[PDB]
Amino acid sequence: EIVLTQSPGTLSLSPGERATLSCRASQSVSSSYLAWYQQKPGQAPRLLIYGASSRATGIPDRFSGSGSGTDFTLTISRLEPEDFAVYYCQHYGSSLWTFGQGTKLEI
Amino acid sequence: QVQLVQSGAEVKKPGSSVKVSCKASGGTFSSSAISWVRQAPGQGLEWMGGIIPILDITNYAQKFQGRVTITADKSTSTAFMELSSLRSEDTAVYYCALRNQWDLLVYWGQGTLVTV
Amino acid sequence: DGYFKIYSKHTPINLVRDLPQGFSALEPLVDLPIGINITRFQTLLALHRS
Amino acid sequence: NYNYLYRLFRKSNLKPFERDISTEIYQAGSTPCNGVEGFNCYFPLQ
Amino acid sequence: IIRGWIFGTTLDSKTQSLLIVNNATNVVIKVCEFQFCNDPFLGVYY
Ligand SMILES: *[C@@H]1O[C@H](CO)[C@@H](O)[C@H](O)[C@H]1NC(C)=O
Ligand SMILES: *[C@@H]1O[C@H](CO)[C@@H](O)[C@H](O)[C@H]1NC(C)=O
Repeated sequence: EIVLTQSPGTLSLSPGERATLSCRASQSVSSSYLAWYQQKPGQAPRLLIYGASSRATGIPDRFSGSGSGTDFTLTISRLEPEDFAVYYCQHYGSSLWTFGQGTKLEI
Repeated sequence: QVQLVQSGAEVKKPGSSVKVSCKASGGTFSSSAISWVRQAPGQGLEWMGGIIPILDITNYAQKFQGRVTITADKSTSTAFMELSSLRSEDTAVYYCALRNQWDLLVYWGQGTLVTV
Repeated sequence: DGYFKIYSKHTPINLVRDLPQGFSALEPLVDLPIGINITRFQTLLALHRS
Repeated sequence: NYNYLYRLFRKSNLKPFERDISTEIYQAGSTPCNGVEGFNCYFPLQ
Repeated sequence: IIRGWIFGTTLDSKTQSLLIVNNATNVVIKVCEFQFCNDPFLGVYY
């Protein structure tokens, strides 16, 4: 299978700062099937980025991203307190799904 | 347009099965695919398996190969997942998610907590 | 196409039981601009109520 | 102006020059609809 | 005795139907969302 690994596993950042979260695939993947999600405890995962780009409807627009092959990144242009969250990348291979690593962001 | 509607929370005894119901609102039950994802407390998400209601095809995660049966009711636009031989290890929130062909978005239900 | 087309004929008879044999063509009576489906119908008859 | 409506849901296509001004709630699946706009129930007009 | 006809579908106020009746005074044609009796009739007193 194709395993996604994100980094850093945990991180402490201040509001007002730029932040990035990486997602590396063990095998190359189509950018068109990659997505990023945000999660708060007790909530269903929220989609932010799909197709390794393409900001999701209703998104804050502070989020953007890009990538290809085995290397993808989620960028937050400025962190707001509401952006401190668990974030993960997933691959929707449609016959295979890959999940794991929440790069947990705290103040 | 697309809305996923799930059944409520349940409490089980060891050895029993849980059948989670997911209704596809907005249409396109057919010509789309439905998957089930589990989240044990304190954990991230994991894939359990899924079905393509139109092609009558099921597919399972190796971790969940066996125990769980996934079906789909075309007439009521409803997908089901029944996980047998439950243990306290299976306490989790069970989520329904789907994608239409022609689209890129993955639509999600609410997640239902099942304890054992 | 939404029109209720009626053709008819009124002729004298002197009969009992079944329909008389013979030939007669009905003439257009009315062509009504109604716009409805009308799958079923019912015949309305009067009663000789005392 | 919200006083103008069109039919969004219908069971079968309309025949030429027929009108259908029924407002019965449309059932979009096998589950019987009781006039309540639930999962497969819609007001037919938009 | 035979006065007329009802042409319709449901015949219960939900859809329109065509009522054509020789009412022994006039001939009345109406198209309405009529609700019909389970035994429609007319009558005459002597
Ligand atoms: C007429 O009524 C029948 C039910 O007997 C229904 O199936 C059909 O679609 C209706 N047609 C129109 C134009 O309303
Ligand atoms: C029905 O008959 C009555 C007399 O019994 C008459 O006054 C009435 O006008 C008729 N109905 C219509 C619509 O003309």
